[PDB]
Amino acid sequence: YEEVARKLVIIESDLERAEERAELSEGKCAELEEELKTVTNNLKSLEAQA
Amino acid sequence: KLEEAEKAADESERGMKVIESRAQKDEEKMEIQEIQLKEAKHIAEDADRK
Repeated sequence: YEEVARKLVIIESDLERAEERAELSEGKCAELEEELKTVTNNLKSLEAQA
Repeated sequence: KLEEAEKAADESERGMKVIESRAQKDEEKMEIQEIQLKEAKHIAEDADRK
C-alpha cells in the first residue's frame, strides 16, 4: 500500500508539477494567445492601414 | 480405596483445574490472538483494499 500509495504520491507530485506545467504552459498559451490576438488584431488593423 | 479413588478424582481434578485454567488461558489467548488475527488480517485486507 505504501509502495503503491507513495507511487501515487510521487506520480501525483509529478502530476501536480505536470499540471502546474500545464497551467504555466496554458498561462503562456493564453498569454501568447492574447498577444497573438493583440498582434493579429494589430496585423489586421495594419493590413487595413497598409 | 475411597481415599485413592477420591484422591485420583481430587488430583485429576487439580490436574484438570491447572489444564482447564490453562485451557481458559489458551482459550482467552487464542480468542485474543484470533480477534487480533482477524483484525491484523482485516488491517491487511483493509491495507490490501487500500
